[PDB]
Amino acid sequence: SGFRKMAFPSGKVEGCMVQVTCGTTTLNGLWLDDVVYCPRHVICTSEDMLNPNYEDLLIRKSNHNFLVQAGNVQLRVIGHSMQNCVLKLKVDTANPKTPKYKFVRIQPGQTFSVLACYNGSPSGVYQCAMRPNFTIKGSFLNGSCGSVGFNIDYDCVSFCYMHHMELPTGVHAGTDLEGNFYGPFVDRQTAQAAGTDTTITVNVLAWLYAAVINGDRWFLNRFTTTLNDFNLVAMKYNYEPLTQDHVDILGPLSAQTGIAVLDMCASLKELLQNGMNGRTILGSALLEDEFTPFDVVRQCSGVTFQ
Amino acid sequence: SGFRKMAFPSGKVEGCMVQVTCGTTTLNGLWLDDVVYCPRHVICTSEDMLNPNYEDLLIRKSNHNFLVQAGNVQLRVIGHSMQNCVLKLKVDTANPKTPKYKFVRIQPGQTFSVLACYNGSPSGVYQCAMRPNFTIKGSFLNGSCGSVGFNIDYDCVSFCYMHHMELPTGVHAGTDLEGNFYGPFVDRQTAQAAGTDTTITVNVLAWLYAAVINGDRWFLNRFTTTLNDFNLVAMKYNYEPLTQDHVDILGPLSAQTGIAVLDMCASLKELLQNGMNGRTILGSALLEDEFTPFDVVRQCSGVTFQ
Ligand SMILES: *CC(=O)[C@H](C[C@@H]1CCNC1=O)NC(=O)[C@H](CC1CCCCC1)NC(=O)[C@@H](NC(=O)OCc1ccccc1)[C@@H](C)OC(C)(C)C
Ligand SMILES: *CC(=O)[C@H](C[C@@H]1CCNC1=O)NC(=O)[C@H](CC1CCCCC1)NC(=O)[C@@H](NC(=O)OCc1ccccc1)[C@@H](C)OC(C)(C)C
Repeated sequence: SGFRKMAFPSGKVEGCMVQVTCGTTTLNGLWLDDVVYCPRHVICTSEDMLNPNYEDLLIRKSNHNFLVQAGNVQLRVIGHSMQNCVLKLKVDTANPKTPKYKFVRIQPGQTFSVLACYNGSPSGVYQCAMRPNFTIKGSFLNGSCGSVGFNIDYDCVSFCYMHHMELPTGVHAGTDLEGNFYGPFVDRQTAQAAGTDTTITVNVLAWLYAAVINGDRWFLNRFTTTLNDFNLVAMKYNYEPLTQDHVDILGPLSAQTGIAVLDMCASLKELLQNGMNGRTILGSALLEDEFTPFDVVRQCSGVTFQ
Repeated sequence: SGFRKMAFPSGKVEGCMVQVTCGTTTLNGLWLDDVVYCPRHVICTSEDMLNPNYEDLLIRKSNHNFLVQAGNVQLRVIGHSMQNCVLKLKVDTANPKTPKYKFVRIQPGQTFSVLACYNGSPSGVYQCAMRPNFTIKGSFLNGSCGSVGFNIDYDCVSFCYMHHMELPTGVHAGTDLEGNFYGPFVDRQTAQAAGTDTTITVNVLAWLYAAVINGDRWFLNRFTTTLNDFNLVAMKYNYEPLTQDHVDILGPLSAQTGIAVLDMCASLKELLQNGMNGRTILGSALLEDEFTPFDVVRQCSGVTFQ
């Protein structure tokens, strides 16, 4: 029993974090085999951030311009290349702590753990979702760029996020591990803004199932609804449209609790129309949307990693 | 910017988790140097749980009755002893991954990270507080006992919790790493209940300071209050009394934001008396009480560990 915003164990990723210094700029890097991945704006100076041409900035650098430190050990850079907005520093030593891993670009709505890091040293771990507007609501200070987001499946670390910048509303923007930003953002310090966000409907529904699995039924009702009539109310409350795909994904949770997906939708509709009336669900007074259907099954059933 | 319920990086503790099997009972253990710590009820059978005498149960066991597995490696038990409600299995191999560590018994109100584990394999990490009634609101399934709670200071892991049982309200009870339960609970399956809980006042105040550090001021007011007049309203809303000690602890946060502690108390009083009126604080529609003053400073300033 109980339900918490749970992150994956972070040890496999802690063994990969390093410090990268070039010029006056220091940030975090990810050391896998003999390559260190980090944000390309590490080559920018205090006047290079307004509108840089990174190809032209990179051709002017030598390998010895990059200081890479793993613990109290200098790593030696023997090559470099730019891929999109990430820089790849080839070093002469393979990381002995390299886990099994993949690079994956996730869809909005999916969740991951963030290992926040400063100067190559892990600071803390928390769970995030990619919002529909391709920002993440993180917790990041100066010097956190290069920290990564990840999922773990059995023994394999699927890296999905590298942190780059903060936007004026206090939300955060970054790339996949191949240097492609999530969303329309670019790595220069010109005016950019998040864009309007929406609530991740399928996730709110998964979390209502988590509540039922854990003992709450107070929000259920005897009604049902059709997908279209649901989506009509969802649109009004700035919720994402629920697709037939989302319905099928909620299949296992529906079958374990015996509440049909559209019946749970009728419950959400009533919660949206009437509020929660001073009641809470799983310790929350808001409809929570940063648990996927997979997250709920994982935590309400006990899946481990090795 | 941003504020998240952040756990400590869990790698140092993942390297210590093991599986302990005796009879038909399997749970998690903590391997530090050449000792494995685990809950003593691992020696209980399906009819030993009603009212066991553990001393009498333990004298009847031999070393070879205990199967300890670290990864795919059998560890050999060469001795055993009971300390309060924890069993200490001396094994012939020191754990090479033993971090620097301490065993500490924490006060109600303090927070820690929990590495939830099944069969010696980490499942996830989340942040918890010791509630005033000496339970924790965890996320735990069958087979999670022996999972530990911890804090990290620089390089040192301060272990403070080992999980033992769930209580009928869905909250959780366990011991410090020397086998002493938090609260009045005992490790047998007779009727026990949590006892009424209260809100951790000093922590709610620390979290209001986190909100101000991060940009919100909407809940502030021009009023002040005295400690006694505050505590008079706090008592009505089932809040813990705020002591002069709590006031001093909130000193750094008060000085960094320029809001006197008693002025922030006057703000909390108004929030308690009037509710939040459909507004949120740091993404929450409830007054959050599982961040200590230390937690806020750590996350709003960037303290790392190595
Ligand atoms: C890499 C890092 O460690 C930091 C981490 C951020 C600082 C505070 N929280 C963070 O997540 N990243 C930066 O400071 C980053 C620097 C690079 C250098 C140039 C190429 C990309 C950014 N800058 C920002 O995050 C910056 N955001 C920003 O400029 O957004 C575009 C913009 C510009 C003007 C108006 C609107 C939008 C931050 C520091 O600036 C604000 C004011 C948005 C917080
Ligand atoms: C060690 C474990 O892996 C599990 C973990 C719990 C199971 C579900 N969530 C958990 O945190 N621990 C137990 O199952 C534990 C077994 C030991 C064996 C005897 C010595 C101490 C307990 N049992 C419980 O947690 C049990 N709680 C319980 O008996 O509380 C006392 C009580 C008895 C009767 C009435 C009221 C209170 C759970 C499994 O039983 C309830 C119904 C309270 C969930």
